[PDB]
Amino acid sequence: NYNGFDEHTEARIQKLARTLTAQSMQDPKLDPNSENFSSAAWVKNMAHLSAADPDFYKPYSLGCAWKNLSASGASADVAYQSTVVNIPYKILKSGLRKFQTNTFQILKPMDGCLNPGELLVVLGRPGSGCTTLLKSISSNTHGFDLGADTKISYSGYSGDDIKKHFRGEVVYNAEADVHLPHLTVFETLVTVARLKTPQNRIKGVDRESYANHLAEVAMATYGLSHTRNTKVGNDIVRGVSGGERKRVSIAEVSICGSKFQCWDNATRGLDSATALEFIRALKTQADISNTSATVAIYQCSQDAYDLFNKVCVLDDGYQIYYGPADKAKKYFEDMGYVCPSRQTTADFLTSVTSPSERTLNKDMLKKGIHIPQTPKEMNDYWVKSPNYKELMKEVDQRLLNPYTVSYMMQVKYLLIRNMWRLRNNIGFTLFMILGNCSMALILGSMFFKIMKKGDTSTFYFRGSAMFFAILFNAFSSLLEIFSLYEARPITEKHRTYSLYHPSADAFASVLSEIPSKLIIAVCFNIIFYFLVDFRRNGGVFFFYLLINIVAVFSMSHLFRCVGSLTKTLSEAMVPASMLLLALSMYTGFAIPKKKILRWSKWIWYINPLAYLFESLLINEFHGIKFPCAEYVPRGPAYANISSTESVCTVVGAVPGQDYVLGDDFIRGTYQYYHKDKWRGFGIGMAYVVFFFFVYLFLCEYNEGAKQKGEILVFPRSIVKRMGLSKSEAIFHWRNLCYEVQIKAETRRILNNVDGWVKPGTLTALMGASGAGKTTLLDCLAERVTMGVITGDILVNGIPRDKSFPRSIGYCQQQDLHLKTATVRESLRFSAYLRQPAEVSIEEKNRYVEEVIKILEMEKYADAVVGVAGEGLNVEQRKRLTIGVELTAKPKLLVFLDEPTSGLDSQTAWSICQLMKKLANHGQAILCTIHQPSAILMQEFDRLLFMQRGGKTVYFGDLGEGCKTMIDYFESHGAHKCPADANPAEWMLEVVGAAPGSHANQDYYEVWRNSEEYRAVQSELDWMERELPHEFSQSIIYQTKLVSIRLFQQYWRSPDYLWSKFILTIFNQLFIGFTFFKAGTSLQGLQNQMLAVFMFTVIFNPILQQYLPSFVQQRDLYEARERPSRTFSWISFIFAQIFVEVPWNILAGTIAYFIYYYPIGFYSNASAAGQLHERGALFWLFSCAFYVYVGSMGLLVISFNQVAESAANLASLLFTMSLSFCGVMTTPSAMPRFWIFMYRVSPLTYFIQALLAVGVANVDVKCADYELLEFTPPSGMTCGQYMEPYLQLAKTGYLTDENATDTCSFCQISTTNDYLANVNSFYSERWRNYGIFICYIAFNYIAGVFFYWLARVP
Ligand SMILES: CCNc1cc2oc3c/c(=[NH+]/CC)c(C)cc-3c(-c3ccccc3C(=O)OCC)c2cc1C
Ligand SMILES: Nc1ncnc2c1ncn2[C@@H]1O[C@H](COP(=O)(O)OP(=O)(O)OP(=O)(O)O)[C@@H](O)[C@H]1O
Ligand SMILES: Nc1ncnc2c1ncn2[C@@H]1O[C@H](COP(=O)(O)OP(=O)(O)O)[C@@H](O)[C@H]1O
Repeated sequence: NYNGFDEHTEARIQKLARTLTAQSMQDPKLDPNSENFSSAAWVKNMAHLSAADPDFYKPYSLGCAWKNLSASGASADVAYQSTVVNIPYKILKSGLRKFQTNTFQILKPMDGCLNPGELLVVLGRPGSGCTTLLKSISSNTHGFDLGADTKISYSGYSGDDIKKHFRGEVVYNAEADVHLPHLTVFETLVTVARLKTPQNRIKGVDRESYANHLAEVAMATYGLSHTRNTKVGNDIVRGVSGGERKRVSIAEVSICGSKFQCWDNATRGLDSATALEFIRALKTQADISNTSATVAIYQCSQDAYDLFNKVCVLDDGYQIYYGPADKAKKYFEDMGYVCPSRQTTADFLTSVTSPSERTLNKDMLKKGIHIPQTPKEMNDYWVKSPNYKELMKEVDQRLLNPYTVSYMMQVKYLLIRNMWRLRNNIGFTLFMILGNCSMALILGSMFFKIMKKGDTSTFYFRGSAMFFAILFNAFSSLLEIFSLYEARPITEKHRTYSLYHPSADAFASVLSEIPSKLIIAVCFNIIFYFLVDFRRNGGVFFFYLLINIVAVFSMSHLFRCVGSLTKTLSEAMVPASMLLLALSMYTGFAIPKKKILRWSKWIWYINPLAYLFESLLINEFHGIKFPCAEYVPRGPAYANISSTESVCTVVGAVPGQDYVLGDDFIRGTYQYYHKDKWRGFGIGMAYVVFFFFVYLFLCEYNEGAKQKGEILVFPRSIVKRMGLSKSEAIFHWRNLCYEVQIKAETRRILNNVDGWVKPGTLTALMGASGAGKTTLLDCLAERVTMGVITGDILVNGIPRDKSFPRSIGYCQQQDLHLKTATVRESLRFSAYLRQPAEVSIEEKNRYVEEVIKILEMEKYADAVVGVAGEGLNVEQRKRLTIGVELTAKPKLLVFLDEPTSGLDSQTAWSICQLMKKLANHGQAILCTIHQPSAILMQEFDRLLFMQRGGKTVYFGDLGEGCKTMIDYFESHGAHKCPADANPAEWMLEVVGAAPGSHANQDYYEVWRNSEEYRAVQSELDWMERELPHEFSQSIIYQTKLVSIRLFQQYWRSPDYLWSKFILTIFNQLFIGFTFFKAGTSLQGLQNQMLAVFMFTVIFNPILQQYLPSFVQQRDLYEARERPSRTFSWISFIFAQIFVEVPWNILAGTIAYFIYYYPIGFYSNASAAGQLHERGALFWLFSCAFYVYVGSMGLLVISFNQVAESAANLASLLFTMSLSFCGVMTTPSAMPRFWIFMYRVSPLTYFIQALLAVGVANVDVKCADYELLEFTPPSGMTCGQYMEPYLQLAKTGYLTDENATDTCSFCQISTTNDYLANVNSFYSERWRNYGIFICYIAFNYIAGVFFYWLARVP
């Protein structure tokens, strides 16, 4: 707990000062080693000496003073919802509107002043202009225009002046907790301290020592010393508590020396005590650093409100009161309103703007005095009031009258921060190193055998192995983008106040990866170059390693540039995928430099991997003579021969040689010359430097964040034009208990709890944070699974049956709804599945209308749920959550879990009024409540109060003004409740659960021996004696509804489907037109094989695009639809399959149409008289491949919790299948060990059948450079000479059978014989299609089974 400079922090800071001065040694008000030393004086001295630099003309304090302040923004006229068939027109129309308006007055003219050292609380309802005010007075007016008449003076500096120079002296913080999760608090603060040390003006203490001291003083000042070595953490990574996480942000901004601050949503997610601690830390900062801060907060506690000097009250953008906080209540009570005795002043000030909550002073109405009731009237009254006159006197007088450390020091400190990040998340990096090591091991094992012999038979495999090496080194840096994106928001924060250049952060990020990149390169290349058995000369190996280093750095920088240009990784997925495809395909192995068409030769020329692969091949092949493997004239008939009458069967061969000079081979096949060896290094370094500079430039300037108004979406079909059943049984539980084995052997969470809820009564379930409130709801609702429950939970005196979980309604704290659905659609979806089967759908529609009317959401019934930022706000989402359960016609109860938590006071009161209205209708509502205000407590009929450990302390009708509860407690020793104390908080103090932990006695035992307890027992006995199909719809109907909703999600998810289809179109079109009519040359055939190979590499991105949709569906299901018994997991998974398949089939059809024909497989099929059959079968394979990618995505996500891990697993399996599919290395060339992997991978059968269909049953046309030349023996034509050989190796054709001086030979006559070498056959095509479909079926079935295992309980 934090108490804002109690003597403990003073002693801690005195110890720190003694340590600093003693370390240096190795006026009496300030000498730590003496008496009279004052810790406040010490911190104040440091804060002054931080801003006392002779070169700095910054102020010692800033205080804003504005008048006429008015802001406005372009009206956000509600716009229709984006859908796959509508987003193109939407983009076109938006582009036209930008190519070629009304306004909304966000804030009407306001005035105010805030001297240094003061704290201002801005009070207003949501949408009242609080955030806009904080952005205006902090000069963050991006997204809206500021009035032409506004005047803002920061103690003399115009807002323009602080924007130009002193930015960071005025700081606006939307959320406090934006931190690197994996740094400890001390590291997070020491990096900031280092970046702020005035590097020229410290003597006697080393700069690291001073930075450490300043970080420790910041921690002690804000009560964080106990978290020195704790990880800062996150909502998903364990670390310091939320309050400590926000006080870390306060300490950080304190170190950075901002003199003016704003905190828009400071206390979001904090309970009363923790929010008070945060405000107290802010007050301590104001006292010490003399900063002025402004906080916009809801549910402001009276204790917290006591700390603010000034208050600002808004409603509809009008200012109603500005001035001292303690005068606000009296000012409004003079206005004509009255504060209920127990109402905290902040709630009074905020409610005075809410007509259904205010209370007009009846006396002042009898006098006929007008009491303003609408915001304009209140603002006019304030303008008239003497408070405004006095405020303007103060304002008018005040309107009458870049980085601390050099660039390289910023780089150094940010690099150290990055290394700390790595050494705290080191597990990921270790798995990362091991992944590359293992992939190198596997690939090298795959090439080990064939490469070993070294004959000319290994040329294609040398090419393929070097292609793998260059790819797996160049792209082994791409998973640093995760860290890049994670760091970007904190870089933006640290830019909002001048701490370092964003270029310094980018440069630190680049330099921090060098260790990992070098280690990966060394390990991978050492393992690979040895297994693959490239040249063992040391110099060539080191040149190879150098080229790989240049490749990895080049790609790292190129894709950092892309990452910098996108909001998230998902948005970069598409262009990054295009870049990967272009670079990998045009590296010079898939299609040699000779065969690249004129339309895309420039791609080779600008591709760095092309030049680097050139250098690698020149290095590998240059100057080495590979002994010839096999000759054309061959066999016993050719035992005796002259050397020149034979030739080696490879490109660079010359007749009569026993070897082929690898340089000749590469010159013939790729046209790389030894003179170009060092071109690769030069171009690679040129690219590396250029893209490094462009990365710095982009990170320096292209960033920002813009404000936009909350909007409702109202799908286009709407924009074209634009009775609740009573509870019937009494639910009572007796002697309830619950134990779980997790934290301790037989640990009780509930202890003999008992009670009941009757129809038409709203029951409050209260307790401290924890205390088994939600646990009691989960047990009563039979929503809990683990542990053992004991005791009675009876309905109408009878044990709850198997229909009970359906008969009740349970509104969870988290309002989770399918974002793409609409409010009306969501309610109708809930009604259809859960209401009794025999109810006609028109009646379900009418009941949904009744429910919509009751919740008074009719004005936005058609809106899209969306998300927090766009769509329904918190109140609307809560109302939708309640409606969804009301539409299930819960026969028995309605369980609510903290409906009023996370809301403001006025929205909370609105929700409580809705709950009481429902109870009046007849509903039996049991709802957990947290820190309710005394006014809300007047709504609940009964109160079940539970002490820590699930130990009931009270259960009774709290009656009027909580008098019954107060009386029960006071009669039993509790100290009298003050007439102005909140009964909820007071009772929480009586039992000792609230801080100040001590109780006059164990009140659990007082209850157990109370008279109320025996009365409850008698009533429970009478309830015991008053006693006189797991799913509603069948599985087929549930599947129908769920699949329809999932379709409506794909539709209306234009980003996903358009990314999928544009990626398909671009990738496959690029493949098809890179190999445009490749022809049937010997190289053309393997080029087409590699084209079919590249057709498959689209797998990863289109799987990763799909996974988020499944995760979005699955979260909603498992979190609300499953416990509610809305539908069975069977329907969920069948919908996931049935909806994903059709879109994959459509994408496959598009891919076929744009790939099969451009590349020319159609002409090959036509030449064979098989156009229709082969075209149809290729279309079937494309559709099957896309369906298979979908099925693999489903399989991997069926048990992986997060999408990233599922994507990684799918990528690894696809990599194995692709590597061992038998084209990068033929099956007979693999080690006998890997034949299982070759046989099992689906891509063997896919690729073999696809290539067979593409190029089977036609003739080969060997180009000039491919023909084999040799001289026929004396006195016989080549026609006669080659006949003996030609009859045994029964294929091949001489270009001239009657030549006698020399003849050219083609060793493949027809493409079928070539395909036989690749092991692909035409007669197998249909069997392969069947096998591939079997793979899809197994993927889907295994996915279903693994979802059943992993996820179903
Ligand atoms: C848009 C970028 N696309 C991708 C880039 C990737 O780069 C990777 C770089 C790596 N090096 C460290 C940074 C490591 C270890 C794995 C990587 C994977 C990967 C992860 C798991 C299994 C296989 C692979 C994989 O295929 O890796 C091929 C290099 C990976 C995956 C995708 C989709
Ligand atoms: N360009 C714009 N920028 C900001 N708000 C706008 C704009 N156009 C219209 N508005 C509307 O003006 C109102 C201003 O309220 P604002 O959000 O600033 O205060 P608030 O809602 O109390 O702040 P917070 O959202 O942090 O609680 C909002 O309802 C918003 O929808
Ligand atoms: N592993 C666990 N899983 C679920 N609940 C647990 C576990 N360990 C302890 N608990 C119990 O969960 C309770 C916290 O939930 P609860 O108090 O119902 O939430 P809330 O107070 O927000 O309604 C604690 O009382 C604690 O005894």
